[PDB]
Amino acid sequence: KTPVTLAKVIKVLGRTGSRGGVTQVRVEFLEDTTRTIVRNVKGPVREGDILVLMESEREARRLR
Amino acid sequence: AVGKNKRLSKRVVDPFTRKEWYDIKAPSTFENRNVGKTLVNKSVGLKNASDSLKGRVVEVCLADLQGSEDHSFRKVKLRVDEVQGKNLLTNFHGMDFTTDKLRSMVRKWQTLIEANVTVKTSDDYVLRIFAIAFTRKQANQVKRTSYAQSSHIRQIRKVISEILTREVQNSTLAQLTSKLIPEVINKEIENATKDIFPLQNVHIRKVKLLKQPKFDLGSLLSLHG
Amino acid sequence: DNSQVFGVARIFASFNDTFVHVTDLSGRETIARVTGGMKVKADRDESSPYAAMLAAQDVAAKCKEVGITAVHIKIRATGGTRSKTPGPGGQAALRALARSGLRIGRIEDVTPVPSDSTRKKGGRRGRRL
Amino acid sequence: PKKRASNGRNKKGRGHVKPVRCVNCSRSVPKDKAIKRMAIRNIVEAAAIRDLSEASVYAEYALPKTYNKLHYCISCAIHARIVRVRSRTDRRIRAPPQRPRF
Amino acid sequence: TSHCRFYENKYPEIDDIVMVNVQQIAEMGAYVKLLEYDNIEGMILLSELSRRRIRSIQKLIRVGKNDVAVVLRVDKEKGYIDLSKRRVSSEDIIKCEEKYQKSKTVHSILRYCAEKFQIPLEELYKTIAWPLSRKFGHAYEAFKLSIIDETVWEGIEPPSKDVLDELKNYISKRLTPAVKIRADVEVSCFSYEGIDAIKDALKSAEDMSTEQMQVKVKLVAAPLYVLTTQALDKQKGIEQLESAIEKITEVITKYGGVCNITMPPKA
RNA sequence: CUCUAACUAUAAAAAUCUCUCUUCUC
Ligand SMILES: [Mg+2]
Ligand SMILES: [Mg+2]
Ligand SMILES: [Mg+2]
Ligand SMILES: [Mg+2]
Ligand SMILES: [Zn+2]
Repeated sequence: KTPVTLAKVIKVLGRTGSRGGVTQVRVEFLEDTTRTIVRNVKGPVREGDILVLMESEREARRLR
Repeated sequence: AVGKNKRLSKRVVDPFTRKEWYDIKAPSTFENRNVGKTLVNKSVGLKNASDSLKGRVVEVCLADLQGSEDHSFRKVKLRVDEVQGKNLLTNFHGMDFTTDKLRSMVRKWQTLIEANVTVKTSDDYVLRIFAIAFTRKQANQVKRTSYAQSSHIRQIRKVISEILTREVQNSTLAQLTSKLIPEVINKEIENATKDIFPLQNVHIRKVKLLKQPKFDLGSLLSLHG
Repeated sequence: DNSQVFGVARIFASFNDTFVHVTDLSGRETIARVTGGMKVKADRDESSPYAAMLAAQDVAAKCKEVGITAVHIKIRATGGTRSKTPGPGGQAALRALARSGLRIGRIEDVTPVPSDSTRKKGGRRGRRL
Repeated sequence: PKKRASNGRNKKGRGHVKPVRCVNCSRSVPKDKAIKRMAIRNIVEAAAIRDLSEASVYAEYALPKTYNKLHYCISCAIHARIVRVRSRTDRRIRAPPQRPRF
Repeated sequence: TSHCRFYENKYPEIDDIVMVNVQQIAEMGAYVKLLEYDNIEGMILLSELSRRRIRSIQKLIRVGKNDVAVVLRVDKEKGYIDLSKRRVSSEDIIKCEEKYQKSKTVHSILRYCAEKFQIPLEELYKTIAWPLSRKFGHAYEAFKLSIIDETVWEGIEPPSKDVLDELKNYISKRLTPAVKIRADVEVSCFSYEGIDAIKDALKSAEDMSTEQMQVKVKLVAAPLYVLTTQALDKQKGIEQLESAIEKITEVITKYGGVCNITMPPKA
């Protein structure tokens, strides 16, 4: 199937990664806005973007 | 991970077509006597399933048998001994605590006292019972430790041992379990040692079982329904 | 009870290749054993949360096909003389098991803890790294 | 010279204690020079509390915790970030690091 | 032209061991032509390249040469393959080389046929390849049988009689292989007269030299007499030499001398 | 002048180095 979902960031949890070029945010789904994940982004983001995720069970883990 | 050096030293089917469900029936000493279901291979004339069920030990939370949640941290093992057809009957096999509660009460700055006793009940059933108690900080103890001297610990162990011997030798595990559910033995043990030491969290954990006389048919059918 | 057919999830999460192994109440009957290394390529991301996620999805699908709708979690670490701390994957395995429709009842930790027995592997000075 | 008047052991009147093994590297180290950390946590993190609560029978389950006392070695304790090097005037203090949260 | 994969499907299967010719490398991984199957590229990930730690990409990749490979995931809508090279066992590479060699021999033979007949290789495979693989399981084994037994081409429709005739010409010219069954007999005779007995045993052994299997007694030293046979079926020469052993023992025992066996008939 | 709560969690490899050292008084 094609379970492409969207998620609007509500807050950005700093920038992580050994490179220092990836960031970590807290995304909340367009549906069921009380259900949120923490996810890693590779690019410039701010409060308001809408990420596209092919997963929903995944949660971000700090990259070292 | 397909990697397999095939160091082997299709005739495939679905094993679930040749299987079915039996029902677990709890002793009448518990309220919610409908425990659950068990998956079993289909009956065969050469190898009857009814032989295969007997000896099974199901492990169920005590609160799942009485509805309440005061018995949340206990756990009871039932033994499958007699199968009535599409429904089987289970006798008591053992009792235990949940590790979560046990680690929750085993805390620092207090001495845990363990009493261990192997006895014979009113019938020929032979049991082993473990009791665990913890010294209690008094409601006025400005001293922050709550340790107990070795003499107090030995006296407490003696009292708990004699109480357990009394309360096992005077009843059967039918009555003994009907007594374990309202944990009146815990209260009796705590009260009998009120003068020696406070003894918070007097509990009876891991009621074991070591022997069974022959089969005990009549009481087994009498214990159900 | 509304006839929630129960099983025990019985997750086993070592520091490598977590296990998800659902059984009936008795435990003598084993169904849907699919593990963490069952579904990953790197031979070492078996302990990774994604491996446990995939294994949990597979067992959920299998047991839902079976008829069991609710499961009992029995988290086990590697136990014994080893670290006996829960593996990284088993947590995600439990989360994915709770995700896929299955109902959850009586989470327990059943790790085997010893009475300081059977001297630990490694020598007196232990693993030097 | 004496870096520690307590010698780090914290024995002072025993001569010998029974050693314990490290949880990471399995170092046979005396039980008092075996810096101990009592990890008490939830069996399900705050990341999955909502998911478990929504998808669990027995409404308002107690959600039991997990308890483990970790017996680290000292090399791992320095390396696995459990314990940190301190100023020689800060080594005096033995109180835990000021109540992580109130 | 070179196309038309040997096996059942142009796209690959699941977990099928594959057989790669690397073309170039990008940053992500290696896109590699697949020679076991028809032409479709596979992606070998960098993290899944080398058994050892990755240190020299070009030392191991060897752009322009062939190697072993294993398929992990497949795409059955447009065509994509995920491949690994780290997870190849020590023994599987041997069966990989033999499968490569036989499939490549078949490919070369049928490409020769197609180039001579100027018909696309796919059509010639339609008339020859997979009905043969259905009959025998391997086109090369069936080719060897057609070298021996010509009933292989029975029940199949070729595009023209010339195709089968020239295929037979090529297979007889190139796929020509007889195993030397050699045995050693020690004549420990000490009797009065053995040269006459040796000659009689010679005649008895050599008279049974059949039209297709000629058994000859070669002489090298006094005790060691070599027995040589060209076994085409490899299951008849041993009986021929056993009969020769019976004959020589019968000749030798009655005269007075003795004979001993040193090397029985073996391939 | 009145209180006992929150929590995690990485260990790839890295050997060696030759000169030559020079005052402080109003
Ligand atoms: Mg080190
Ligand atoms: Mg020093
Ligand atoms: Mg210390
Ligand atoms: Mg002294
Ligand atoms: Zn250590």
